[PDB]
Amino acid sequence: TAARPTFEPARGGRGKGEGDLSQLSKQYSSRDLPSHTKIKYRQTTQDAPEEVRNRD
Amino acid sequence: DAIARQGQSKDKVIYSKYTDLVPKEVMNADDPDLQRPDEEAIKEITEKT
Amino acid sequence: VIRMVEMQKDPMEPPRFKINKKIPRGPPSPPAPVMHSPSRKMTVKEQQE
Amino acid sequence: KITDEEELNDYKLRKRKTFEDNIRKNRTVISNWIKYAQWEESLKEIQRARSIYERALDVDYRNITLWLKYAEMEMKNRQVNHARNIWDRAITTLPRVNQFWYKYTY
Amino acid sequence: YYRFNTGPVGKGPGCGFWAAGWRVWLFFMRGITPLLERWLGNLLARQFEGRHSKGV
Amino acid sequence: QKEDMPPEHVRKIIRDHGDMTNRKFRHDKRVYLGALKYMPHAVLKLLENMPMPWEQ
Amino acid sequence: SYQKLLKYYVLNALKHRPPKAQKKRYLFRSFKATKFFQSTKLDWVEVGLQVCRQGY
Ligand SMILES: O=P(O)(O)O[C@H]1[C@H](OP(=O)(O)O)[C@@H](OP(=O)(O)O)[C@H](OP(=O)(O)O)[C@@H](OP(=O)(O)O)[C@H]1OP(=O)(O)O
Repeated sequence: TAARPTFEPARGGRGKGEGDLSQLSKQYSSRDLPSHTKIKYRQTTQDAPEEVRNRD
Repeated sequence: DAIARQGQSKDKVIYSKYTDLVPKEVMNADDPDLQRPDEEAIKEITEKT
Repeated sequence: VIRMVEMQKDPMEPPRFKINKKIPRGPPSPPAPVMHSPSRKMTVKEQQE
Repeated sequence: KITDEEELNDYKLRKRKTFEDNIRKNRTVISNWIKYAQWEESLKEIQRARSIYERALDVDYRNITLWLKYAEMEMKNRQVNHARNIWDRAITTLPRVNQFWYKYTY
Repeated sequence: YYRFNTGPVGKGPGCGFWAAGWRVWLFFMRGITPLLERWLGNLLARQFEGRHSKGV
Repeated sequence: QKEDMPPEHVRKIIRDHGDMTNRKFRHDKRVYLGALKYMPHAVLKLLENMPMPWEQ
Repeated sequence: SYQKLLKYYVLNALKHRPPKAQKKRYLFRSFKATKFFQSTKLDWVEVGLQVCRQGY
């Protein structure tokens, strides 16, 4: 009735980023702003993959 | 197979026969058949991707 | 021969059309053959247990 | 008592609305599809029921009694050739189900 | 006012030195411009595009 | 270069689009709401240039 | 009041991250490159009455 379990979940692929970006919506949240726009990479002393390759 | 690939194209690899369920051989050793393609080919796929 | 210029967009113009319209999920791509084994025979005893 | 086919179409409108609403909520639950298709085959509107079984096989293609009911509708309604197509597609997609092969060779 | 109402000048109204308050409310506008442009943009986008029910 | 226009041009445009109730200007109703998202920036550029009590 | 204004100045001087050299955007040069904006020269009071009527 009203109080009931699920037994099937919702399937993704039909909203906001799923097929055509909801047909290119001009709606965007505060959490979707540019933030941390630069990937850090491992340096020579950190564990760069060149340093990790020769090691036994 | 044509009644299995109705809405698919001609490049799609579907499996529809008994001879897809048969186990292959032990494939003795470091064979050039089961090898990851090439390092530069992998880098080219990476660049395109 | 055709010269294509792209129409110049108004900066001050809101989105034009309703996008929130919602329709049910279409059919999935044609079913793949299931390729199982012959199937283990089931007993009355284990079916009841 | 229903008279001429305006009222018959009103009956059909009510029944189709009820079944399509049960399909909307349950979504899966294969019996809902079977009841609606049996109701469509009872009124000899079997193209509707072809649509319903094809939608139900889109939902769940591995459910073997659904293939069985669809093929037995097409056999029962003297559509030898549709049913024969269905059996060919059934034994192609679910080949280890022996039910399908027995009924098609029978 | 304490610098303005110093000597013979009393505690009347008579003081227009709006440079300071003017700067304070323009520096407010400097930061409220992006916030209100985003908020009004999503307002207009929901009015003209429509609301996405279970999209996000 | 795009040059200056006579100052009576924007005056008559603003005056003919009075409160946007004429049926003749019903195609520009959509653009004014679109321009709503840039009103805070127009307010900022307006009040930034307030004329300085020694100026008439 | 002097203590609080000192507090505001010290919080300015502390959290001064350097200007963070970006790519310049020039919004109004992008508006007047289009075919929808003209440019003129008006009295400030006429523009303020325009901006108020437009916001209304
Ligand atoms: O009632 P007081 O404690 O003496 O303070 C008032 C008050 O200023 P404060 O808000 O700083 O208390 C008045 O402003 P409001 O009461 O309207 O907020 C202000 O006059 P303005 O209304 O013009 O700001 C007035 O200044 P003045 O008395 O010089 O006219 C000033 O009194 P003091 O100047 O003696 O502090």
